[PDB]
Amino acid sequence: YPMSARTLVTQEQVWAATAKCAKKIAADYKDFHLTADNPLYLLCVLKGSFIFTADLARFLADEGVPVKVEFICASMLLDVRDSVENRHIMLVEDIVDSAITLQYLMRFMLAKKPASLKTVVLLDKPSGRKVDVLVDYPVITIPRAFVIGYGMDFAESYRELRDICVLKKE
Amino acid sequence: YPMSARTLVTQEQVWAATAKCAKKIAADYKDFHLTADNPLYLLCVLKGSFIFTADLARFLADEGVPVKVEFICAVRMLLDVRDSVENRHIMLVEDIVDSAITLQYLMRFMLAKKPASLKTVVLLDKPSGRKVDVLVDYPVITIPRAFVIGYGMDFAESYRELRDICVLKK
Ligand SMILES: Nc1nc2c(ncn2[C@@H]2O[C@H](COP(=O)(O)O)[C@@H](O)[C@H]2O)c(=O)[nH]1
Ligand SMILES: Nc1nc2c(ncn2[C@@H]2O[C@H](COP(=O)(O)O)[C@@H](O)[C@H]2O)c(=O)[nH]1
Repeated sequence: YPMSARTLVTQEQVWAATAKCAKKIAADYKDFHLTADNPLYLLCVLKGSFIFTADLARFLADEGVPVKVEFICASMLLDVRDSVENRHIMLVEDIVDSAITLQYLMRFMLAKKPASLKTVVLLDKPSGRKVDVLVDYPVITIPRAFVIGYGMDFAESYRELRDICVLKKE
Repeated sequence: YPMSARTLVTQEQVWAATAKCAKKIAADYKDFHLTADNPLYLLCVLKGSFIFTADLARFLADEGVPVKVEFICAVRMLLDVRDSVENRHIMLVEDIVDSAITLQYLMRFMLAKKPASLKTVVLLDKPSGRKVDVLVDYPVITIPRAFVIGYGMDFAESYRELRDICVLKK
């Protein structure tokens, strides 16, 4: 990958951590009795979370967790199509840094009165925090650095790369 | 994988056919000398094509085809995307084309914005359903008009998470 100073996490490693996190989710939701009529709603935060969402959805299928998928866009612009009142919802994020974005989305989904709200994030950068939020499922915790790949971009480019890379200094 | 479904195509087989299509796309666009600044734009038609887009994007990366990604949900989010495609190379990405009313509607809408080029890639083409005449440039798989679920496609919003493409019987 020519623009990458270094591979931070390979595709294989992202998949192995996401599979384990999917088994955790399943275990945490077992007492909720989820079915097709009362599923886990994955709320995909566009653009960057689209790859993680596609792959996490399939790992959750491996664990028998029934899902429905919604697409949201703030940086609102695209809201849920399905009512999520009385539903179990999960915000799906690629990367959280200051958490200002996530905090807004959380507050905003909460006032739709869902049964529960949880957050899953592929890459958490907790040393970046400017506000205080609950990240229920931070799959991988990493230091501050600007990353690209696996849905995350630099100036709209590089979302297609399979591995997560730290962008070359320029 | 619900009781009323049968496997049409497995995840592995979708992946092999898409890798091959990505190779053909890379050869087709070779003389356009695509770069990060002048890339192939994938216009993901939500919701059903989200997984196909996440996977195809990564097969395009394997081929060195630089991409950028946009999402269509078919006023304001459609308008936005349309307003930025002038003299860009765009590819509409669809799960299934049947009557082609949808695809035609989306093609005309994008063409009005005058892209440098427009092509369409379609995971499952159902040419026997056609009500209008459109060019489908990259039909990955061709099928009769069955009802399909899985691999990002739903019934009543369920089953998008399944890894394989299944058909539901009558
Ligand atoms: N591509 C990329 N995006 C980042 C990175 N760190 C933060 N983000 C994105 O930047 C935005 C701001 O994040 P926030 O400060 O609110 O947590 C979010 O859309 C987030 O996903 C990064 O390292 N790489
Ligand atoms: N889930 C699912 N959607 C279908 C199927 N057949 C057509 N569609 C829906 O209808 C759209 C295409 O319709 P058209 O306008 O071409 O007749 C597809 O993008 C898809 O959303 C199918 O077998 N399964």
